[PDB]
Amino acid sequence: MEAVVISGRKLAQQIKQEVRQEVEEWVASGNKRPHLSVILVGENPASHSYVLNKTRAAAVVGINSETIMKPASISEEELLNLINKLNNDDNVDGLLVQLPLPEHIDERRICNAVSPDKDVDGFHVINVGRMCLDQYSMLPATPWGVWEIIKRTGIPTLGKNVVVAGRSKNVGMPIAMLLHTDGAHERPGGDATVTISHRYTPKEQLKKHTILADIVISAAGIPNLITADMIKEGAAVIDVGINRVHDTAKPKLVGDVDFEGVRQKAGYITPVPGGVGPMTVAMLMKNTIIAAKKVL
Amino acid sequence: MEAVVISGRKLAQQIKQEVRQEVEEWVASGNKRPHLSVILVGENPASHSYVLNKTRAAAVVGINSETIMKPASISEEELLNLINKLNNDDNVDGLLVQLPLPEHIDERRICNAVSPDKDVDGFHVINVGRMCLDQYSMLPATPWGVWEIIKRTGIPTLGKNVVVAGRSKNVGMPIAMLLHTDGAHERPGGDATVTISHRYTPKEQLKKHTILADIVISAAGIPNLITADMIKEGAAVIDVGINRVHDPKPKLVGDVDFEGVRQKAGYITPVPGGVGPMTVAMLMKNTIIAAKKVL
Ligand SMILES: NC(=O)c1ccc[n+]([C@@H]2O[C@H](COP(=O)([O-])OP(=O)(O)OC[C@H]3O[C@@H](n4cnc5c(N)ncnc54)[C@H](O)[C@@H]3O)[C@@H](O)[C@H]2O)c1
Ligand SMILES: NC(=O)c1ccc[n+]([C@@H]2O[C@H](COP(=O)([O-])OP(=O)(O)OC[C@H]3O[C@@H](n4cnc5c(N)ncnc54)[C@H](O)[C@@H]3O)[C@@H](O)[C@H]2O)c1
Ligand SMILES: NC1=NC(=O)C(NC(=O)Nc2ccc(C(=O)N[C@@H](CCc3nnn[nH]3)C(=O)O)nc2)C(N)=N1
Ligand SMILES: NC1=NC(=O)[C@@H](NC(=O)Nc2ccc(C(=O)N[C@@H](CCc3nnn[nH]3)C(=O)O)nc2)C(N)=N1
Repeated sequence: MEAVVISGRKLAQQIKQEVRQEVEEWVASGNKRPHLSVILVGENPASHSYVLNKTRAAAVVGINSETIMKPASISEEELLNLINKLNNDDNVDGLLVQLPLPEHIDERRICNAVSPDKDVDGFHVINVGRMCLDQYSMLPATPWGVWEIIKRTGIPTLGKNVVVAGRSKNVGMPIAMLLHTDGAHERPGGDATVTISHRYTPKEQLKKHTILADIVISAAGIPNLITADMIKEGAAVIDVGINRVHDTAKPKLVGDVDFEGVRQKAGYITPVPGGVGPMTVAMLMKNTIIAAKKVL
Repeated sequence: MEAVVISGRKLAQQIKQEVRQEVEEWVASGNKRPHLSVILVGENPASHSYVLNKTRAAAVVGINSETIMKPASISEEELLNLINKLNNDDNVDGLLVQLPLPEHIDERRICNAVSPDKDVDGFHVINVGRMCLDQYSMLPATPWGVWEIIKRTGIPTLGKNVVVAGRSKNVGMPIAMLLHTDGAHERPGGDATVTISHRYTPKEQLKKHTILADIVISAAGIPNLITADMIKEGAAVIDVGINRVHDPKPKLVGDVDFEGVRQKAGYITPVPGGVGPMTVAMLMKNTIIAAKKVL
């Protein structure tokens, strides 16, 4: 028993090639080349890196892009004015605001200002609602990337035990929603039995649910939250965390999972970096071509 | 140990008393008396009784009501024009369409046709999204009733293990949403550790999670789903089911083996008289919220 390491990087690169073919055919049919606009506020270094990866991926798949960078001191009204400009620009197919934003800007007001037709993050209240009702919607990139990892790997979900650690509205909540819901609904779900945990779940209780799990998805942002004692043998372990830590001098990226210990016990495991992160970027490229195609 | 049998009838009475004081103050300050309209389609006997309980409760808390009964042969179009007229009648503060609807009518189109400011059921896609984002919203009556039973009985949720059986969009899902979410958010949650189960959860796996639970909430519509062996001693067991069965004559039971589980649990809700009356009571609360226009 040693875990298969699922390369999120490799799977993402493949999906990007699928999107490239689709974009290139869309353009060859006489359509406007798709354009993604990303708004970046302030100087969070994680945000700058993730956004650079989004724009590199857009170039790879033939989508035009711009990153618009504003100071953290921008007002909410100034950001709204920019959004309304880009909502009215017929060259822009996809529009997203990188999170998190400064405290003085209301994130949900910003997310709801993006025209739902251009809402490639799936964060507008109508996309959130439709998703929670298992209707067709623009799915958020990270949750859909987690789903794609599980399904493209052929890891089964129907009747299975799943634990999600984390309940954030952009990651943990939608993963739990996708995994537990009906396969027969308009937007199929995974028909798993899902346990959601969070900052007030006691360690010992997390463990008692993880030990029954066929799939553990950690989305908490806590190094070594998940260790091999907490995992049953042959389980799939998906690490959504991206934690900036220091070593052994260097700054470095680790996940929520003790990768070395857990790879001895799990059947499957994703690494950090190169796991869920690149899949987030690929699923965004998928949403952008879907948005440009005005099919939803 | 013998479980405390929580009385849904008594808790509902306290909530309705609160709504009557709030309504009477509101009107005494010179405001329009609240008005609830209910649309009832067809002849489902449960739907009729439930709507009659809602309009009786409205009258005793000072809320005006009308029930508009339409035949099952109604078209989706005819239903939509009735909703539109009610959305544009400024006397109407609250509007709901009793479910289930006939098979030729798309329930989702109907729920989204009610104006969100009159959507006392909380079933419009905007209320569902807001709720799932922990924002201020009209909470659905049955899920909010489950919350109030737990909170007013003083059963703790923060850090506790909860299992919900059922994943329906109007009942099981919102209950799981209220119970797991953050106590500090705009619309507070219970901060519990929540497992959701459904028709593809094997019985064995259900038991392995319920056996760990401090609170088991059953919303599946299946007699004797929850039996004493499935429950941790001292646990709260909340029974949302309302099933019609046969007795040594016709009878109503929940999802819980009441006689059995009552010995094991620390708290249990009966059926009838548990969650049902709370469903009615929380609708009265949403109706006064709608009339005040605070959202
Ligand atoms: N593509 C990717 O791989 C990707 C994308 C975005 C964010 N992230 C990473 O994922 C994490 C989650 O995303 P977010 O930005 O929504 O986070 P967030 O800051 O909103 O909070 C994450 C969650 O962690 C939970 N938590 C804290 N302690 C816990 C414990 N002991 N057990 C279980 N849960 C606990 C909190 O209750 C909260 O829901 C981040 O911290 C970041 O490291 C990864
Ligand atoms: N105030 C109240 O007490 C109130 C309000 C509404 C409905 N109800 C009752 O609840 C019943 C069902 O309501 P609903 O909205 O859940 O209807 P529904 O049929 O849409 O949902 C039933 C749910 O039960 C699940 N289920 C089926 N078998 C299961 C199993 N073995 N284990 C776990 N879950 C299982 C299904 O996956 C589904 O999500 C109704 O028949 C009604 O009697 C009560
Ligand atoms: N739009 C909409 N919104 C909803 O909210 C809906 N749900 C709903 O109305 N539920 C509900 C409302 C009331 C009662 C109730 O009074 N229960 C009593 C009597 C039991 C009884 N059985 N037969 N006669 N009486 C008890 O349990 O004690 N129970 C359930 C729905 N179906 N549609
Ligand atoms: N509006 C909005 N939408 C979103 O989707 C959001 N989430 C998001 O962008 N997530 C994300 C995007 C990209 C990557 C990524 O490229 N990961 C690499 C490591 C890269 C790296 N290099 N140095 N530090 N990190 C890896 O994991 O291998 N990781 C996460 C969000 N915050 N806001």
